Amino acid sequence: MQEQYRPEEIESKVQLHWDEKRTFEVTEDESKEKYYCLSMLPYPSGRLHMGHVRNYTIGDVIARYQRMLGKNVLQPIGWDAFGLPAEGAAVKNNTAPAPWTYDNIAYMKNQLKMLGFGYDWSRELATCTPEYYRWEQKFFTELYKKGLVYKKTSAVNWCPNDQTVLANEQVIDGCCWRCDTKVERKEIPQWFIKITAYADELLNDLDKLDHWPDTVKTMQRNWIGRSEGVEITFNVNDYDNTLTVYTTRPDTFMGCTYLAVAAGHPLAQKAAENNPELAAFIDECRNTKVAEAEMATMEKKGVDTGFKAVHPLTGEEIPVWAANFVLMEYGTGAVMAVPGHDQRDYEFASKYGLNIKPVILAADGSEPDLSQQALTEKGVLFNSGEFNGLDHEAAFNAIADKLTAMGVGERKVNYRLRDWGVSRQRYWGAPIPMVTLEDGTVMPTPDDQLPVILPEDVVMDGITSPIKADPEWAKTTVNGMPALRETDTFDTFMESSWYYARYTCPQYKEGMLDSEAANYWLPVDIYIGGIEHAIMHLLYFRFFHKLMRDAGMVNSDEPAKQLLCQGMVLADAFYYVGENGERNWVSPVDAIVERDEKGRIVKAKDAAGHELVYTGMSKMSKSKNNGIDPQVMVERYGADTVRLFMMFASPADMTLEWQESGVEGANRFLKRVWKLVYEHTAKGDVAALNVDALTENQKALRRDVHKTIAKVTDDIGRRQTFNTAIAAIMELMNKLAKAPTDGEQDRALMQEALLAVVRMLNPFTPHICFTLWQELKGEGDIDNAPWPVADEKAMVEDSTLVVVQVNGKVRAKITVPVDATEEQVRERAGQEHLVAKYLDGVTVRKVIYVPGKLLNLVVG
RNA sequence: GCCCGGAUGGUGGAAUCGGUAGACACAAGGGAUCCCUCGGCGCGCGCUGUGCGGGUUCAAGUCCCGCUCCGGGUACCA
Ligand SMILES: CC(C)C[C@H](N)C(=O)NS(=O)(=O)OC[C@H]1O[C@@H](n2cnc3c(N)ncnc32)[C@H](O)[C@@H]1O
Ligand SMILES: [Mg+2]
Ligand SMILES: [Zn+2]
Repeated sequence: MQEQYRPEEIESKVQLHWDEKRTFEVTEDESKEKYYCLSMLPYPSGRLHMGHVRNYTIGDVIARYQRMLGKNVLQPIGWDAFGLPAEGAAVKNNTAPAPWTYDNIAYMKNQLKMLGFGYDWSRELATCTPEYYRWEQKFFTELYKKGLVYKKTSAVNWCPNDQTVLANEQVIDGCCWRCDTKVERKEIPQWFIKITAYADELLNDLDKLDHWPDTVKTMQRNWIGRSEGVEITFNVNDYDNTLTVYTTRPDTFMGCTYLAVAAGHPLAQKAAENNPELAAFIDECRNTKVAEAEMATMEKKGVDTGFKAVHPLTGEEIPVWAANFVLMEYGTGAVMAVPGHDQRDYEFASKYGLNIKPVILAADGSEPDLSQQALTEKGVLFNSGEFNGLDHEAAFNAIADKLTAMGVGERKVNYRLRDWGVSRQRYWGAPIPMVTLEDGTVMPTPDDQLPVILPEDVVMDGITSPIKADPEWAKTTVNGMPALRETDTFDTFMESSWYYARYTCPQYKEGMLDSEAANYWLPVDIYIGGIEHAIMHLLYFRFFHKLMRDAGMVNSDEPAKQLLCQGMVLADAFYYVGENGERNWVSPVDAIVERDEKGRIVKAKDAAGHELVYTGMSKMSKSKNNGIDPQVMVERYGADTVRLFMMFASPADMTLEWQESGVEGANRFLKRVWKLVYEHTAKGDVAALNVDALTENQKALRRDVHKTIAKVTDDIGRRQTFNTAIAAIMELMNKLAKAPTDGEQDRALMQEALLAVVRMLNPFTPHICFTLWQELKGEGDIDNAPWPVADEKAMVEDSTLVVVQVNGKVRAKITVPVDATEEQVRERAGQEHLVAKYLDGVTVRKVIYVPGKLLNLVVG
């Protein structure tokens, strides 16, 4: 043990030891109690940034802690390797997506090894290899056989010249991000998984996930959006087809004053033939973007169809309009408007002078005031013929029933959740195992032909995908005839939905999952990833686990017992617009900034001389180039400093705006820990401790040690407030540095304390603690050392602190034997001259005593 | 727009079930890796102070009603 702490002479040594003894490689040991601690797997984007560091440090803190409690901990790592970025990056780099990705993986792997996360590298997976995606192919063909898969027309973003489909990240400020041509809606048939067949189960089972946070549970209920209502069918005067709408407010029906139909609805197309105002508005509607966001800010717009639908309870002709907020693709392409009682309908009717009819009374039973806005609150009905007078429940049921009677309405459960579109028309993904025969029939790729392998050795022109460009690739023979395979590939969420199960058995060749293995490990005891994955990934992940359950491959109902969503690590983001309108994101450390009197950024240049557009803080990521790589710091300070500082910044679940200021604190603290063990072990082996011979100064200090163990255990294991854990450990280190380490008792006691501190820091700063555990001569490798237990008999307190308030203002603090009555505390409180000062002239009207904590004398 | 979160000294944050505001740290200043000062306004004291406005309570960073700004997601970024 060198006096000075040189992490560079330590971290790599300890890292080689973990690779040689395979410390973190585990099996299905049934003699041990398992713990599966899983962190959401990285997309191999290029480099790690502090967002990954945060996520993976949290997971490793939990993994090592659980291992010290004596459990068999899987903590696996892999690469969620398909996706969009590799395509653009390939072109920009005169490469192909496959090798760019494998190098990215080689690199990030090395970065992860150098932060010393105790992964089971024997179970590493890469989702872009056929050894992986073959099973999702097979699986998807089983889903099609069970009737959970179908094809429908779906709106996509489409640069009409390049004739290529764009993701929404790629459409910008109107136009595309390549060139000056405007994106367009295009309806393209695509493959869908009926996640809506599992909607109720997904909704209901949220009430069983008592160790998931409510943020995520609510976000998911509201996303599923279950609803009971009615579907009403209308006839239309000079049109031989019916219209169907769905409403949750059948009670407001008699106030339906118009219908809206989608730009692409057949009726609007028929009408647009003879109406050039309508036709121009429909052609206008192709530029409506595919995205709830921009779809809901847009000005609401419409044209009258000229057609007139018959209200089936009043027999009153009501106009049908075409409107830019009703989409053929989601629902029946028609809605009914009740402007008196739906705010969006009010605003449309206000704009285009449509009749706004009130049919629901206010809470006190007079007619509502509709001059400024729709009345949305449920109420008694008037203006509603035979339904007048009924309350909300009643009117719902009578209108529903009348409507059923007539045979034009029906009750219906309905969800905001839509089925899951898994077709992409991009190269870099798992191919979808369907086939079209010469016939024209469609079926699954048969089993003798799985996996359908994506070729890796390609040249990419940007424009097309090479599996569509070469028409020989799609050629095959099925049922003894020429057949063509599908050249669309899977949504890369498909691979991130079952990886947690494959990590249990990654080299099993006989099928998707070794169920013995999978059931030993599952369910995941803790799942750690970003709050960004609240809905999408986490819904598909649960949906998929259920589908595997229904296939009989896993016993659990839910995949993950506890979920821990970390906050996002944020960074400023900047760009300049290039020569042909390409956005060029610049990194914060290249950006020269002049700043507000309040701290907000006012101007910004790069070194080369470009006015940057400042976009604010946002998640670190390669997309916007605002990632800070940890690699520089690790080589300056050590992995243990970077790790400690991340966990000390802020609590795991809070979103953190990254800053560099603060690392020295972490580095200096580690030098003090090092210096303390060094000075203590340099002096030799220690006497056995004599618990009950201690000075009172020693009893006090042994109490703070044991109280720290209790708090840190709770902070890591139950609260996951790592910052407070670390803070409690610093406090203690501060007292330990002031304790004289001189007689044998002091030295025995410092040994206990230090053995405990070192073990407690271990999950956070394992390289330094592995080393220090050897200088203190602890048993074996710290990686398997037992986690420390607080001795209750050391933590007994004799006295406690009471705050004395007077009308709620603190006037003193007093120590008072724990065993103290209210009468005792008043008296003592009375002795304080500053309390006395505020009791003269006045009377004690009331007294509040919170046992052992606070006295408040309420005073006139 | 809609759904979910957030805001505390120059800075990151602490206060775990409504009960001491600023633990533990970074920066800064002064002194010899160690000390010491460190919310604001005016001394071994008083007032005030948790984004803004009201409210409940003996007591509010915490709870109630109404807002601003910031971030996450919004179904083809992952
Ligand atoms: C399980 C699948 C859907 C995860 C996906 N491959 C993914 O999110 N990959 S990732 O972006 O490389 O992230 C890996 C994990 O780190 C979290 N994370 C990313 N970016 C982050 C920022 N900027 N701050 C905090 N956390 C970030 C992400 O949520 C993943 O959990
Ligand atoms: Mg602030
Ligand atoms: Zn284009």
